[PDB]
Amino acid sequence: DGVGSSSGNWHCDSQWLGDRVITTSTRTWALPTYNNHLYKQISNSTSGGSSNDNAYFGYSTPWGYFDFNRFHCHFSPRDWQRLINNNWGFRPKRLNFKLFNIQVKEVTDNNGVKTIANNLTSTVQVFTDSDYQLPYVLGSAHEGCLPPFPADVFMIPQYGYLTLNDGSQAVGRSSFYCLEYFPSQMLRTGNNFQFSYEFENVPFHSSYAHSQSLDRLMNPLIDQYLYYLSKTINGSGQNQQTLKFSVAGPSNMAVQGRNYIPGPSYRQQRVSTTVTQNNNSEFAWPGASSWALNGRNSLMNPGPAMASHKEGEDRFFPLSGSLIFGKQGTGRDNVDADKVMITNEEEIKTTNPVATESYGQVATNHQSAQAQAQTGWVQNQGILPGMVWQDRDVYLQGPIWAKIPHTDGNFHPSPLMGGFGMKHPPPQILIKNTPVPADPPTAFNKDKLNSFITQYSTGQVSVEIEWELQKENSKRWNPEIQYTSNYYKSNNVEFAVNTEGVYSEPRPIGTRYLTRNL
Amino acid sequence: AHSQSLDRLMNPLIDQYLYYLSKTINGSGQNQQTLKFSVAGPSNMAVQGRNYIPGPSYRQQRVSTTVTQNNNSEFAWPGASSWALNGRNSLMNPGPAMASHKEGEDRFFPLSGSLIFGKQGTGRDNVDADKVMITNEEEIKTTNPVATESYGQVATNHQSAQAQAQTGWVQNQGILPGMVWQDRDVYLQGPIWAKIPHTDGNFHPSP
Amino acid sequence: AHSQSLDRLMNPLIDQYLYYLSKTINGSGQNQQTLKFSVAGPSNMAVQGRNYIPGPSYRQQRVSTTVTQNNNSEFAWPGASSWALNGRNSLMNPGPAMASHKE
Amino acid sequence: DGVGSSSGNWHCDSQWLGDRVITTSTRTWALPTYNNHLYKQISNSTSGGSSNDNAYFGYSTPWGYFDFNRFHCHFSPRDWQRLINNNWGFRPKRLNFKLFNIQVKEVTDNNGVKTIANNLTSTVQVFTDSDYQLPYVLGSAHEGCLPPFPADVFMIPQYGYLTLNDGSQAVGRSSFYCLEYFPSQMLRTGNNFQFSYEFENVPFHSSY
Amino acid sequence: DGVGSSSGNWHCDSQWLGDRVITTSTRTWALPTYNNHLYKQISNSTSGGSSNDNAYFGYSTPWGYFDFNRFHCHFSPRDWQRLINNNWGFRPKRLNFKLFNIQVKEVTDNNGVKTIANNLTSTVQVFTDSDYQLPYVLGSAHEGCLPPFPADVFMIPQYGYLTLNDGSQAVGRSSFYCLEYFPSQMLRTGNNFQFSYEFENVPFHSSY
Repeated sequence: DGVGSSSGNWHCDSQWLGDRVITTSTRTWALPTYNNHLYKQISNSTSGGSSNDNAYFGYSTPWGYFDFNRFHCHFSPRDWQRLINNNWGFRPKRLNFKLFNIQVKEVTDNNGVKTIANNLTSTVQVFTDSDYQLPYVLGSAHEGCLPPFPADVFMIPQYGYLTLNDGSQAVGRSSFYCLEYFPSQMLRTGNNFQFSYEFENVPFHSSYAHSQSLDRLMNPLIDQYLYYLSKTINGSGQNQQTLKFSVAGPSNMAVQGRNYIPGPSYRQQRVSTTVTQNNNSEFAWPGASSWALNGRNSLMNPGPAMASHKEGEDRFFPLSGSLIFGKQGTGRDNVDADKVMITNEEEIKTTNPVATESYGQVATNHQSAQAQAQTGWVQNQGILPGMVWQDRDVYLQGPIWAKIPHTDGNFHPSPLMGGFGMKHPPPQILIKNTPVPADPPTAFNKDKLNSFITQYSTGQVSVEIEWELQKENSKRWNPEIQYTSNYYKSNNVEFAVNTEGVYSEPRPIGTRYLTRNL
Repeated sequence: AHSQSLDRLMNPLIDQYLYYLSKTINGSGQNQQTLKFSVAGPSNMAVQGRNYIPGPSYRQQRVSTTVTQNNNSEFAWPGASSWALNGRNSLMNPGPAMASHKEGEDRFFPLSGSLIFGKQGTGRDNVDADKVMITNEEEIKTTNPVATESYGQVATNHQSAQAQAQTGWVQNQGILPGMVWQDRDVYLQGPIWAKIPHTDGNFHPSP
Repeated sequence: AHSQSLDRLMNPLIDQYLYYLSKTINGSGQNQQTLKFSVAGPSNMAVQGRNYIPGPSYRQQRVSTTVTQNNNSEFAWPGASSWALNGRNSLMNPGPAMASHKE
Repeated sequence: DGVGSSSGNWHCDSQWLGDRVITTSTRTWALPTYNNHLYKQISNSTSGGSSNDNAYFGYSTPWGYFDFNRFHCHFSPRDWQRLINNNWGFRPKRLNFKLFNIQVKEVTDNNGVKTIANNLTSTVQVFTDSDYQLPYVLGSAHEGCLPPFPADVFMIPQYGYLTLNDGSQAVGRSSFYCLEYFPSQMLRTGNNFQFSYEFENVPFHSSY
Repeated sequence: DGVGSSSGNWHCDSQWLGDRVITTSTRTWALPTYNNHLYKQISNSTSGGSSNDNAYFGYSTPWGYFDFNRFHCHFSPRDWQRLINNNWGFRPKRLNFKLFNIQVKEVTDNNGVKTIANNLTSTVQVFTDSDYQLPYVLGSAHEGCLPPFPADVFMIPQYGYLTLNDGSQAVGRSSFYCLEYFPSQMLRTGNNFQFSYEFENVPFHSSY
């Protein structure tokens, strides 16, 4: 309530209860003044003329949103280990966002060297997007989330949305949202801000790799009465055409009545990490699989949850069907293969089909006396009755939520990049420094002022997401697979800082390590 | 068994206002290309606005109980329809509920898309056709598609002034919005229940 | 009518950590086959991780109101898209909700 | 109540009810010191000799008035669309003027480059003209109203009235109002000011 | 509770009772920012290659621990004389740690000569290690304890632990503790921190 006190206590503990884990977090933000307090618009021609596919018309507001979407914002790697090695699933229940210890510094470059003088009276304003009236930018896997290692300082991102476009031009129904319009709360040097949100009833996330291949769901000792056609040419004669049935049994496990069939598929190109086997010709974009909307092709990235590779072929991976995180200290453009982290989806090869394999043959013509039966592969297969499948994994570096588009008809709105799909995700938290004009002229001027005091702000942030957590009771006898840290000498402990002090996450941690039978 | 074929859900006395494209070449001239619409009605019941469409499909080979018509070459396994999981092909047996045969063709049946029970005192391996019981699914030919017939054509290219419109058949068709279908029959010799696999996402888990 | 194209649901200022395969032939050599990833970002909006994908489809013939561009040959019934039930073809009319034309 | 707190929350929402629309607004002002704190008089000869028609005798007080007369101060264009497309008429009923988060900076040009150092103790004073004793300058379509787009900063106008004149000279009944005379309220770095006004029973404006 | 007040009174008396001696103490600390707020690791090769015996792998956290382990922190030599000349033994029962009058200065070397300008809004954070989850570095006879003569100013030490090692390399079970993880309490210019601890039933120390 005053400039000589703190508005909150740094809180960063991670409690554990019988079936709920509360994971508080806190980082030190530093928000500059974006776009010099102007609502510029951005188009592809403005940012350099590009192809029709990479066309976008949108505005770049001066506000910055607080991003705490990625998992590693909340879960320290040990806590993530405790959550993946011991639980069949988890889901978030509520959060408690706090923002305190606001400092508003003023940077003056009037002298030769800038001096960061404090500014007690200046105000920085925040507001939740409680009704989701603005476009949603979280959940689209945008960098700038809360940094993983608490002892570092992160810069607040910048909030710029996109609307309808026609090339570089805007259709007249391209609504332009103004952020000053929303009722914002102004915060001084000693104020603080807090809102409590309750998560929607999102279903439990799967955290178990199935230990029973779907096409092996049956016991191998008793043969079902469902016969099956076995022979059609009972020999080699010119006119030998009979119909010999036979009982389907464990001797021939493949062809036999199965209640359920594997999930949907969308064929993806086969690209191998061993650079020798890949085709010499360039096939990054031209060979990939894309869906066309409004006449502009856009890459799948990553499509419905599928299996990265069949058993025993680790070197492969779908071209654009797997999340590919970047290692610490990795460049932006044209980074070699070894400096980028590829996530394989071999945990759900049991149920879902193989991402780089045709779903299966379907007979086209008629097995007539004059035309041989013909089978054409199914490259893509929409969902069918009786079809079961498992959604994509979430990784410690992966996202949590994503706002389901507010459309009439959607099917299984689990976001494709992995996570939880909610109609009302946790709202955005937009923050901007209230502009303070420097020295207006002593004569009137019917014009908006264009000389502001160069300033920024800094403080803390706190997020307390409480996760529901479903314990496991399985009668697996042999030791179930669990995630562990290799006990081999190395120059650096994994998930810990090196000599320079940069926090490096060496590998992505999927949350499918336990087992649960079909 | 539904007593009203899905593509005949409409009364045959009143024609709906939904027009439909009827003629494109209004004659035989080299450069005669017009667009003549016409009202869809009971005179032409086929092409007319329909709210709902028949259920999913997975094309199955056409094998006939009359042993003469079947192809001489062996096609039991190589010609059948299978789904690949973990790199090992496995026969469908019997796939989503479909219609064993169109009206009037009882001798046919999908190769591996119908429960085939065994009669009393039937051997295990290489049993002739007459000693094994085949279940036909002609009870749901109204709603579900025909198991041994392509779901339907879909236009691929553009009906341009230089390229003729082309239609390629749909061998397999995942479910679409507005699609209705009927599940498989249960028989006195058939099963009752089946444990739904404990996976995150399944659709209509009727075994 | 939705004012946000589904393939443009993301903000154009921050690039997601989801990489994507970018180059396979890193030049023009006979035996040059590498795997160069790159970060997906607003510079290349198309190929990038998207949670949701557009709805179902059933390809329909392209017929133009300008009578000149349409094919000379008759294609009203023979070229249309129909679903077969009980062995009798019947026209779609109008099929699942789709977009009549691109922008 | 202190220099380490805010005197108000930025409020700019525009609610809608069954038959009343409440249109709050907010902008960031920046008021300099006019006329070096002197009550100069202005005449046409002072501002360059002109014709008889363009003759005026008046004083240019150092005070600045808050102008929120133009419509676009309150109604965002979408809100104006909702009000013209759906209503036969409208009339204002009451307002609630607030003024908060006062900062009083001090600009010193003693150095070569001016440095805007903060000034905690300085006071800026406001007062409503509740009895309309001063000449009325709003409502004559003068620029300087609240700017339309909220995210910009506007400069407070300057208050200078006009009285009776004869050419460039003043008839002896040309009353000279002094603004120090009115009971003003002084505001420090952490104070705030607020007055609630009720509109007269003005008839409905035609919107058809 | 404000920047214009003190958060505690300098207390340094040493009372004496029938059979309990209470020895309060107080010194003026001065804590810099260590390792530029980074969690570097340190190995013998990093600090110059040495023999196998002098091998160590550990991290040098930016936190500083308060050390009051040595006796002369508490007992003035006269008090120590009164305690050794008259008592067969002693043992500690409880302590009451206080930390007040926090000042957070900002050193700027932008000019040629550094100027130590005060910084009212900055925060310095403390927390007790109540559950002993971190490695224990006190009690190993490390310098930097509270200085003996009260009228001097001591610099807070730096907290860096050691874990398992193999030469200069770390076995995979070499847990790396991060100090941001513990629930810390943030203190402004006018706040203060205090925790009361009770000593275990340690047996009487021989003094004979």
